Amino acid sequence: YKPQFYPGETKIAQNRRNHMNPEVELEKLREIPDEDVVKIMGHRQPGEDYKTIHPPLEEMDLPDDYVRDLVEPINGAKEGHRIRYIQFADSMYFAPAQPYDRARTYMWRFRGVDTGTLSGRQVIEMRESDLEALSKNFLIDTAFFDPARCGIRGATVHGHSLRLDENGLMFDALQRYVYDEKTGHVVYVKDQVGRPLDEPVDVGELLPEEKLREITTIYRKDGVPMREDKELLTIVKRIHRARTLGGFCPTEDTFKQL
Amino acid sequence: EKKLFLKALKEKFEEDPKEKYTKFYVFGGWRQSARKREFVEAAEKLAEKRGGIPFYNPDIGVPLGQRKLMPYKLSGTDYIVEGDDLHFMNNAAMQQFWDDIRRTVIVGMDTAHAVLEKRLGVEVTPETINEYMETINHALPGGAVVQEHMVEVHPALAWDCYAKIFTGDDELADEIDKKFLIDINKLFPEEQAEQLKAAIGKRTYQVSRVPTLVGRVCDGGTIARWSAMQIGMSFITAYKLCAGEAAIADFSYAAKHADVIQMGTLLPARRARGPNEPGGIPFGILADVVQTTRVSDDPVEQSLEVVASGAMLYDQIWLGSYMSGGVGFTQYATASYTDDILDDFSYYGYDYVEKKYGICGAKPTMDVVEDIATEVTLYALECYDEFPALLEDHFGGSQRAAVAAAASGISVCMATGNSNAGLNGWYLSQILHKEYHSRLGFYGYDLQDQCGASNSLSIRNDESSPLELRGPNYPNYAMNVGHQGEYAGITQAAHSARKDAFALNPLIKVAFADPSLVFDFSHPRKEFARGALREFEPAGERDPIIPA
Amino acid sequence: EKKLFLKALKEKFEEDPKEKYTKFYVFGGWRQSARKREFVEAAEKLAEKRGGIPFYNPDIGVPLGQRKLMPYKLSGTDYIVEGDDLHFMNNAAMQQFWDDIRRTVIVGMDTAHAVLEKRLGVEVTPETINEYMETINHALPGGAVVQEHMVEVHPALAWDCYAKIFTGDDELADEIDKKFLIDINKLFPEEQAEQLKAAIGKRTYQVSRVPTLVGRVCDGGTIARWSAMQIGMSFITAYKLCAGEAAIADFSYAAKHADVIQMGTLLPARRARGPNEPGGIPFGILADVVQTTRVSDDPVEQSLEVVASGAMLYDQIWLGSYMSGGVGFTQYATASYTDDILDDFSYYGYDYVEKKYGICGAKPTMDVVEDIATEVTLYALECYDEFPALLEDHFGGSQRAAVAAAASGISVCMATGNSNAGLNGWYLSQILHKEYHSRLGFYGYDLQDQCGASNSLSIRNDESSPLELRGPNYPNYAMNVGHQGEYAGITQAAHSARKDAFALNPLIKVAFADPSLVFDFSHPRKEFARGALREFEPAGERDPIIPA
Amino acid sequence: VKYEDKICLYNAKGELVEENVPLEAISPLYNPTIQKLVKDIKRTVAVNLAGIENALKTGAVGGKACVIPGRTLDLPIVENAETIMEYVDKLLRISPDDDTSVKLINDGKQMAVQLPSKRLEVAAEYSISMLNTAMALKEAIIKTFDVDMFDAPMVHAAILGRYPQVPDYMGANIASLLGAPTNLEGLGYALRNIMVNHYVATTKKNIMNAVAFASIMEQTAMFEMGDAIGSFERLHLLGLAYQGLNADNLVIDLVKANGKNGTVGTVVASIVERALEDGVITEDKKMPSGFVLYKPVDVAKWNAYAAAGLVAAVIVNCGAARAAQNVASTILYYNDIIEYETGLPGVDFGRAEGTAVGFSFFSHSIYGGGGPGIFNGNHIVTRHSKGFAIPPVCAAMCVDAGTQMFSPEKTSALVGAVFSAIDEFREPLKYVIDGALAVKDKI
Amino acid sequence: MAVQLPSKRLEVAAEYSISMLNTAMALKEAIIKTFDVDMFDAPMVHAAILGRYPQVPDYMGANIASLLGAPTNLEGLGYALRNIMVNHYVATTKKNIMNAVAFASIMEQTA
Ligand code: F43
Ligand SMILES: C[C@@H](OP(=O)(O)O)[C@H](NC(=O)CCCCCCS)C(=O)O
Ligand SMILES: O=S(=O)(O)CCS
Ligand SMILES: O=S(=O)(O)CCS
Ligand SMILES: [Br-]
Ligand SMILES: [K+]
Repeated sequence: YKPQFYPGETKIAQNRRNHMNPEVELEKLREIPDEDVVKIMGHRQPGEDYKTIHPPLEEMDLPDDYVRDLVEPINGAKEGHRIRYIQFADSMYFAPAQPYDRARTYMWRFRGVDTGTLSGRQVIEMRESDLEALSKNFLIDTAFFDPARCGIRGATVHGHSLRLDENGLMFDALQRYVYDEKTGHVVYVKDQVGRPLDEPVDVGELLPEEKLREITTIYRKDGVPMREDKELLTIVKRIHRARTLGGFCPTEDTFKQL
Repeated sequence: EKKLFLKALKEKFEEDPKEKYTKFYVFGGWRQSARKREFVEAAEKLAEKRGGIPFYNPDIGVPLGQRKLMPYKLSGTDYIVEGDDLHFMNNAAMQQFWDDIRRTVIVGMDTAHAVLEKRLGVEVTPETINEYMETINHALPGGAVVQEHMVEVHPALAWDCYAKIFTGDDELADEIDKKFLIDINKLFPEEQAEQLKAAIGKRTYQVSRVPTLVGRVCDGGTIARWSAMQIGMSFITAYKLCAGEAAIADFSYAAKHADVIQMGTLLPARRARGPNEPGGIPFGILADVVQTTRVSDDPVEQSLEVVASGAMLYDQIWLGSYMSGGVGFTQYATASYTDDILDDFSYYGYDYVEKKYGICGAKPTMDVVEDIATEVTLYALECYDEFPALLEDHFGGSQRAAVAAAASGISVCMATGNSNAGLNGWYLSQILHKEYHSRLGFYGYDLQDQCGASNSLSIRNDESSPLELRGPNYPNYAMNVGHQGEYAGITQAAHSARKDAFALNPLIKVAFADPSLVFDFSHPRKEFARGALREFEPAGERDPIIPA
Repeated sequence: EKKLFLKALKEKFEEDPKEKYTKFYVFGGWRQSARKREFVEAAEKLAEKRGGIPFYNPDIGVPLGQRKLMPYKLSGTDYIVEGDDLHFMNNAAMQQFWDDIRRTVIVGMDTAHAVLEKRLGVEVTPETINEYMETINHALPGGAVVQEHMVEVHPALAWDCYAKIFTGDDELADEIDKKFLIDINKLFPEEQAEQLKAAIGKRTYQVSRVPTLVGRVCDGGTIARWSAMQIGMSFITAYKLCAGEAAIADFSYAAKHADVIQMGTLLPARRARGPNEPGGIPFGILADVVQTTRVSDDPVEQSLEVVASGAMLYDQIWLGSYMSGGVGFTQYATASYTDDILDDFSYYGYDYVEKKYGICGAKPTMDVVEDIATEVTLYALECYDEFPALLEDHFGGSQRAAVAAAASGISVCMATGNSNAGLNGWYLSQILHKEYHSRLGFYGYDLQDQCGASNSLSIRNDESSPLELRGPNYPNYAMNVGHQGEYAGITQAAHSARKDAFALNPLIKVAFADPSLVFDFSHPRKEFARGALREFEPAGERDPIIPA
Repeated sequence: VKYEDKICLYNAKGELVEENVPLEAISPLYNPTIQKLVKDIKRTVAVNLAGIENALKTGAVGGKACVIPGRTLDLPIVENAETIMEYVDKLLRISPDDDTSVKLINDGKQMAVQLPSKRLEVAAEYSISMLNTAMALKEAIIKTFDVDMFDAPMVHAAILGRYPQVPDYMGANIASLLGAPTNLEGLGYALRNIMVNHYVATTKKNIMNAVAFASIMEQTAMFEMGDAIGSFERLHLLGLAYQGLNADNLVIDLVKANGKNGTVGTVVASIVERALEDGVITEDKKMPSGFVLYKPVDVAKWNAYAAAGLVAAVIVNCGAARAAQNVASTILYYNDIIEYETGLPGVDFGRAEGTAVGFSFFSHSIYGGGGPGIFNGNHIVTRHSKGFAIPPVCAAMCVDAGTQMFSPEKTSALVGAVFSAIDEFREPLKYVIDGALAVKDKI
Repeated sequence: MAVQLPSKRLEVAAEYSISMLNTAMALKEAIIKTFDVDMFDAPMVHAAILGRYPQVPDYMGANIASLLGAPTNLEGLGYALRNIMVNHYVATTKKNIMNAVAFASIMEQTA
């Protein structure tokens, strides 16, 4: 069986499908060394020991479970590393990744993930060791991120649905990241919670709207309207009707009314 | 000209609504708000009273005012107020809206009159009814009628306390003093008045308004008891019955269980509450509390007037305080009745429907529901794409999800006249909105929306119900904002499409038409504005018993 | 000199208290009362506002004032007020007594501090606790701490809203700012302070006082939620945790179920009500709300101060309004705290006991209970025989039955120190009183008294309970006046005999010792007099948002 | 029989037990061990003699932080647990041959009381077990130690807490798997008032047995609610068979195929391929993009296939991270993905997705809820899905390596200690299949 | 109409309300199928049988009744068999004294 991932006849529905397909290597746009990434997360520091909550799985006499042992745990679970977060606020103005989009990509490509979708924010809870590994290679270094349209936030996430600033950055009431007039790049002066970092970390150049339109997963009247994607509307209408008829009468005859 | 909300947006922001870019961090924080300035000047002035104890300080936590602290224009009015003025705690009109419902209880009179004429052998005559009505207007506010050495409630605290009558029997109506009567023939258009009387029958009902102060000191469960307690005494006095006889017990049971109509019913142990609380009020009952049906000929205005009242009661007072508390859910509700945004979308849907199906021109089918609901939704979200300031206004996705779905639901009801059809329409809007912007509401907003499509037309015991009889205690609906108030609006839409005088209860509709009520239930949105401008005088204040 | 009540009787009536005969029908009706005169002058003045609708008129029904409309001297005070001034509706102090309880909720802090230091890895330090305490004093009254574009509650409406701390750990106490701390060592005598700390342990508790206005607009169930809602936000802010993480859910469950202490619990469906309502408050909990234990060394004064508070809350507010309404049960309660009548009987019983058994000198046995209970009862009823004016004062037999039995019960507790022994004593008094005057209370007064003797020392599931844990929802006690308030007094008597710092809950005892409370819980009787003289300033008024 | 459906029975170790068994052999209406589970749940009460003893000794009764000074009783209750069990048994036993069971747990510190089933036959509801045990304990303690008549009220407070003032068992030292009828969300929800941790403690953290127990009670509760009547009976019977009872080895086969390198998405692709292979779903229409929109051949069976995959999805996701917090997100996006992958309705037609939406919220917000383990089918947040959401939650608490505050240990200490000893309660999958084999030919 | 559930349904049930709920559903399914009631009209059938449930936790406006009132309305635990109106005992007995006393005493003492 070859999975379909997502319905739709537009570029937006294809971008959502490419984000979900684990065989689609997302275009690398920047290189953000690991030492700098952990700092913006603001949990621990580089060249340091991973704080633990529970001892490694090998050091535990857990009761027998034939089904449990089939599921191969991730390295973070194996050595009992703590589970921390990383959140993103995505601008509705052609941000490369979108809230529900992020969630279905994470559930398709990564193992043992706790994702949470909200309008103004998207939270991912994972084993610190494996979290930092995908947070750099996949979440920041690829086309899945943009320093201006994707705000790394912990609290006061307001700005996603807000008009952009003078220089193309999203609203941030806590000034975590500023636009540099000199380099033309976005530099995070604070972490996701809002604590000032002694050494500011640069994320890179802002992408123009012209290319964000070709990679974005959001339908807009400015870009690709959802009215255009006649196929996506068909499946949504179906999911709706199948649910309606399923709640009324769960028979094969009832479902002839689809 | 063009969209209805543009006027309001141009007043809120001095920039082009279509402008994608703006200036931030230049507003000097909370100082930009004349309201936040007042709050600081108040907290500073009150430091002495609290002694050393620190109080309200905007410097604690997040610095409010980094963006533009936008004001709110009430839909259908030229009144622009600060957001803080629309918080139930800060608004005396919103407090009286609820207080006027809580203190209401309708009691049947035929049962008592039958006991009087059958087992008691006392004739009932219009002149006697008029005497009873004068006795209850002395007794209900806390006045003594039977016992010696009785202490009484101060009339200056209970000036808003009264008991009135109404009847479907037109012959008995002409024979009752106009001061005690809620006249169906004078308050309602004769098309509506005939529909109410037809549904009510020749039966006679008493509306008892317990004083505001009672529900403020006590609760909603007190109301039916206070009313029954004084109804019985007034019956003893007016008809000169024995002060404690066997027949009296028939009146107490009738006035408290058999022929009594409460606004809200009790709630289960988890969210334990007595009757006449916002959680027990069904959507149809709340639609019937709103009086715009007998004032406006506009079916959209009628529906959106119930949305306003519903959003305020259910999300600001009920879910915002009773079920949560603190800063609350003011802007979760304001979105549905400010800046004419839901107004524009609903009028679009009405026009769409009027020209394709005609108002009440399509019997409910899945093809109709799916056509309207998709059309209105796509239009709503497109307005948010066209105007960045409209998106900045409805910043929270939940506000957008509620508004876009309410317009979709009301529009489905405009064609079908079926509350469940409009309910089904709402749930398609929600799942369409999710796939459009790849987001919906807050973390746990669409619990009831994902369950929605299946339970909307279900027949199972805890899943089925016509929207009119659903409410804040319906399993899926019992937790989340941006739903309940709009469901009350979808309920009204089904009946505004039909030109129905009432949605669920004609007694409640008649009861809330009385000019003796403090809150003007015919114009809720303008009344909220009056309270926001500190121009509303509520009842329940304790001036006659406190130092000046 | 002689009986304590004689002074009060001589002031109420200008005749000899022992005089069997008097003059009637010469007082000119309701006109004899300066209070009934005010009520008429008010009702006349308010005719315009109500339009045509008739209002309060003393000429309807019974003509009050055919006998002498007697005033009431508050027990232990020289304040003589009109009866009407002691009605909860007309008294702002009585309203604040209840309001101050309703808006109270105690929350544990150790559980949260453990979650902070274990799963979150955030160290808890006195300086951080002090920061949290300042954040909660901004958040609790309706102040924003985390989100942008938040509207807020007007500080002038919530000046009475604050959150404080208290701890048994003396080391942590010296390290917390005095403004945020309820100091056990400074508010209580060191004999009591050591007993409280011993019972509480080294644990730390937060007392959150939700604004008065909240419980007035909403209900008692709102209180714990409002507190929990703002506790969580203050914890997010002060410790800079994620705004919506997995660990947050541990705080919400702890603050709403696990480590939360409410004043009252929920009630069954028939009398459906949420927590923090008068029906859910156990007698011992109410005894612990009263603060006379840390102010007076008199065990009789302490017991009779709880009787006053209990009679007022349970029979005037609870049974008088919540469960009934109208004119209410003012004089059913006043009898237990006016004219020093219950005071005289209780002091007699104390003296009887002190000299025969000694205070806390007899282990409870049927011979002790039967000896004391018969002695005090016979004495009480004899005073009613000696003084016709004392009988004219306590005209209702229920008032007499309550007073005579309360004195009997308190006196049994003075010898035994067992609440059930005093409870058993009360029920013998009742059946003795019935055989003495061949009458007792009203038609259905002794339901709980005839069931009383058997259920007082019962072990069956719906019959057993130590009086401290019984209350308005105990099956037999759930309906009738002149019982509940006095049971709260019998509960205190068992502990005042022992010199106990508290009766049931030491947290509640500590919580209500705070000088930041509007009502003075150390002198309830004098406070009721202050309200009756319109000298009490309550919270919850809406002056900052209403026209002047 | 009523239905032609045949199901192949598989155990907790993915081994075939029997093939072509009638679907109705696993029905609560026919299975004798499901009948035993319900009967025993309704009649079994956990007793904390150590708790009762400490409460009296100190005067700490009727709720938390409550202490009555001057009413303390020092009694060697735990020491004489053997005499108390003999007295309690004697007070509850109808005949020497009845099912009455009074046993000591943790060296008489705790106690397990089972009322004779006849008492419940003449009883209108389940609370009889708590009430008759409460009384039997009082009578036993008071008589044994000759407790004074004036001290006797404290014994009631030590056992039943603050009852009758509080309509619930506040501060009670006796517990039942079933919460009081006053606290029911809806009518018939009685069997749903079982905490997730209780299912996890009873099973001894075994996944298949936790899923089976939760599914059994949840689906049996659907029959009480009238949710499994007519057209819906088959929907719930197949749901119980595939989701909770590992029919056709579906649950295990999906875990085996996605255990090593599988994600929620791969589990979705696996169940779709499996469903399409067995002909439970066929292609309806091919969309412009080439996306194949599928239709169910068998509505009730597709839902059951999806429900079984949902349990597999939590075993694979929550088991990869060894944390139970992922469950709310796993239940949400398994259904969200399955719908936009095929165009078919998700588990319980969006109800299981919706339940998970609120579950994610309350297990991560300030308004209420808590850790995944405190929830139940009778909770306002997790009651919306009709027996399809609670079983996958149990599979998650089982694999969690103690990353919860309200973990099985803190909430199901007393409750778990009793039922883990009962054979059918700890291993329900093993005995419902034995119960199905015993009736398979009599239907 | 008189409906008696098979006793086995109650054996696998935790409490008595199953009888009201299973009858309510059986009536709905019967009426809707027999007369081919439209899917959009079907919610009115539920309201005609169960009243205002689930908004109201009790059977408000229900056209189906049981001698036993809902568990939500119990005064105390175990009171279920006591929730029978005096008139119900009197109507069932056909106003026979000894049989009325017996029935009431039987349920009361069994309770
Ligand atoms: C701390 C929480 C977690 C929680 O359980 N509730 C919060 C906060 C809570 C607090 C805010 C208290 C304060 O500011 O001091 C109150 C007012 C409720 C209360 N406890 O009194 C509230 N939110 Ni919130 N909350 C809101 C909303 C929102 C929107 C905001 C999105 C944006 O971009 O601005 C998001 C949810 C989402 O992304 O979908 C949201 C989440 C959050 N909301 C995140 C904070 C996220 C952040 O760091 O910015 N709220 C809304 O969606 C609009 C209405 C608004 C509510 C206030 C009102 O109605 O006036 C308020 C409703
Ligand atoms: C879930 C439940 O909370 P608990 O889990 O019982 O603490 C429930 N609260 C609510 O639904 C609060 C609703 C108001 C705040 C959320 C608005 S989205 C209640 O108190 O019954
Ligand atoms: O952030 S949350 O969705 O948890 C609450 C929004 S009010
Ligand atoms: O007369 S009654 O005993 O019925 C009521 C007294 S308040
Ligand atoms: Br484009
Ligand atoms: K109130």
